[PDB]
Amino acid sequence: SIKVECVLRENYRCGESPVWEEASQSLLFVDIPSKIICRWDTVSNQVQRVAVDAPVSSVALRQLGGYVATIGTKFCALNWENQSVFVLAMVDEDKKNNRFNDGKVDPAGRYFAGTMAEETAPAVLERHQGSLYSLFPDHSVKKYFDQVDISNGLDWSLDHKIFYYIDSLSYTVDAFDYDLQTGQISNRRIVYKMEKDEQIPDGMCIDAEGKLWVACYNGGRVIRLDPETGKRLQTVKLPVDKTTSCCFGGKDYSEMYVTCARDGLNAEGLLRQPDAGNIFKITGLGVKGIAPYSYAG
Ligand SMILES: [Ca+2]
Repeated sequence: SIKVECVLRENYRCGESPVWEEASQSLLFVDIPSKIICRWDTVSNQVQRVAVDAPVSSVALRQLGGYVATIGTKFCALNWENQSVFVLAMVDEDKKNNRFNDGKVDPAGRYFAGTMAEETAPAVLERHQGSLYSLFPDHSVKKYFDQVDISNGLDWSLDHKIFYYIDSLSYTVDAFDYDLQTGQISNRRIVYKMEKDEQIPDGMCIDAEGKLWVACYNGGRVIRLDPETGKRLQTVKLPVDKTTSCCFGGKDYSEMYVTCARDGLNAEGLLRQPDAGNIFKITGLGVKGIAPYSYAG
């Protein structure tokens, strides 16, 4: 029996980048325009926040300790004890109004993250201004490809030979051959085409059977896809339309956490979606995900 439950009611403006930290039994995430990195201890049920000085679009675990995040167009390191945040590297220095969007750590500890032009409204922005980058463990930055509208959801196959990637405004999930030892990619192809009512593909995670779960922004749902066949396997709807991302968490990665937004909703929309901006948990899916990788620098 699938169960969808609103488990944290903090009314974020745009919750994003959920990441499960098993060591602390906490959910890490960001609220982008609110310029906070959040850590929700699911045991004490208490949320701690680190304020930052620009929109923060993603957060990831740092292997050596603490966290890393994408703030503005900067990869940054966070020490939680002192709330110290410092720049590791900067990208898009020749772009006037870009920011990072979604990011995630690859199986070799590289922090992949892509950028976008800054929006004036959801999906209203200068086109093709972003690029996909990765921050290597030695703190150097690799630039992969440009002409990205809105860099979004991403993950890697379990055999670590394929990289899955969403540019939201292409309305497709794409795949690349990916080399674990070097972090190179190539041979880009479409592996799923979004249907009209699935709206905008946003965040994404892989499950333990190699299927992809995609949060559908404006679509009020997550969908499960088979990248090998190009077919949707499952849909699970939520009572909020602006579902932004998803990850697996809890014991044995058997629960799914879903972030969502209230930004962009009109007065009627807010009333119809009282839990807009909150964190949801989905149980009873019948698959487990995998642990996130930690950044190795
Ligand atoms: Ca996103």
